[PDB]
Amino acid sequence: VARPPKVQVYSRHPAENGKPNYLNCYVSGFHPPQIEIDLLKNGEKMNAEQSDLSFSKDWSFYLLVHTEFTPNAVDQYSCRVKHVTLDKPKIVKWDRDH
Amino acid sequence: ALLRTATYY
Amino acid sequence: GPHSLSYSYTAVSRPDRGDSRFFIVGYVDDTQFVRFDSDAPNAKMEPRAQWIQQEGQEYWDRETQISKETAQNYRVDLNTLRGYYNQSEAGSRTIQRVYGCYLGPDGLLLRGYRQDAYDGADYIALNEDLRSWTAADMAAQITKRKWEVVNEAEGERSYLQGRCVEWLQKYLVMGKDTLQRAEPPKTHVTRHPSSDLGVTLRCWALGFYPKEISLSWQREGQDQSQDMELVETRPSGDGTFQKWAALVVPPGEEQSYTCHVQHEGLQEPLTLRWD
Repeated sequence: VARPPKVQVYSRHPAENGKPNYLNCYVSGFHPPQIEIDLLKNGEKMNAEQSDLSFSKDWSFYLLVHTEFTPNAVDQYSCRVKHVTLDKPKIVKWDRDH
Repeated sequence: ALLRTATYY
Repeated sequence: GPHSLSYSYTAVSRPDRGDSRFFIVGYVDDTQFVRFDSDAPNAKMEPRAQWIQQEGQEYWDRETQISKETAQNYRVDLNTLRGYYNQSEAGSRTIQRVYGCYLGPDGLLLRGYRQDAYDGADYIALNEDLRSWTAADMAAQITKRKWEVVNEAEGERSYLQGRCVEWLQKYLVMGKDTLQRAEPPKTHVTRHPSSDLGVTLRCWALGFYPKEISLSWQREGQDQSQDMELVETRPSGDGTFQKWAALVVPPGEEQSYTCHVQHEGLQEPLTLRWD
């Protein structure tokens, strides 16, 4: 039983250029628990922390991977996820409106 | 607080 | 709703190295408060919420001891289920376990539970009566009979009806101002143009706790849940949650659509509209 990760990329508070915030990559609904998550600023890995591995009622796993950041009209952010269920890595760009 | 059992499968 | 203390175990074998990895996360309702990782340097049970930090070393030594005893058992348990299913010794496999207690209005056990899964599939479960087990297949029946032979259920039951609900009460006190008060969502609406005949309105609900909310779009009192884009509730990163609901309306009809937010932090349900 293998399940692919669902990815959601967002900020903790409404993105407002110049004001310090939190870039979140919420990965969930996946199985087995071995997973690889990198946060990207213009295509480059940063330095990030994650919440502890947890699971839902349906036994699928979920963790939040996040870092502190300051948004602007210039910088592009995204989340890169790798998992046994994926052909290649799944990159999901950050869209402040969704 | 955790449950203290160590019963094998 | 009624409060709950829960623990999640995850045991993953690593036939590669000769070992396995073991995770515990503790929850009161939807708030994580403790964690354990066998792969952590000199691994112990750790606080994961500001309100549990006030516990003495006597508390942490006990939970740490229990974590490692359990982690050691699961090292063998993985091998056992592998043998139960006549599986090769090459692949990484997983056992998961959830158990906990719900608090009743009288301060006694409302309901207690335990359920286990192997490789993502339901394996064994403790029955509501807390004196019997239900097995999903043959392998689990071997396991079921072992636990009957040593009366595992009675240890579980004495825990659930006693220690579990007692500590739950304490945790609810320790963290009463985050656990026990509802946090209302910070709500606003945004407008996003598409094409000539498409404008997207997005109703936001941010920083709310608990996780349960209702978001609906109505058109002049008429439900639009059919063509409404609604996202999975997501963590804010601070123990609160986010959600949004959107739908595409015509560029003229912004005022004809209203977003309705219902959350227990709210005094009266909200009707929002784009400005």
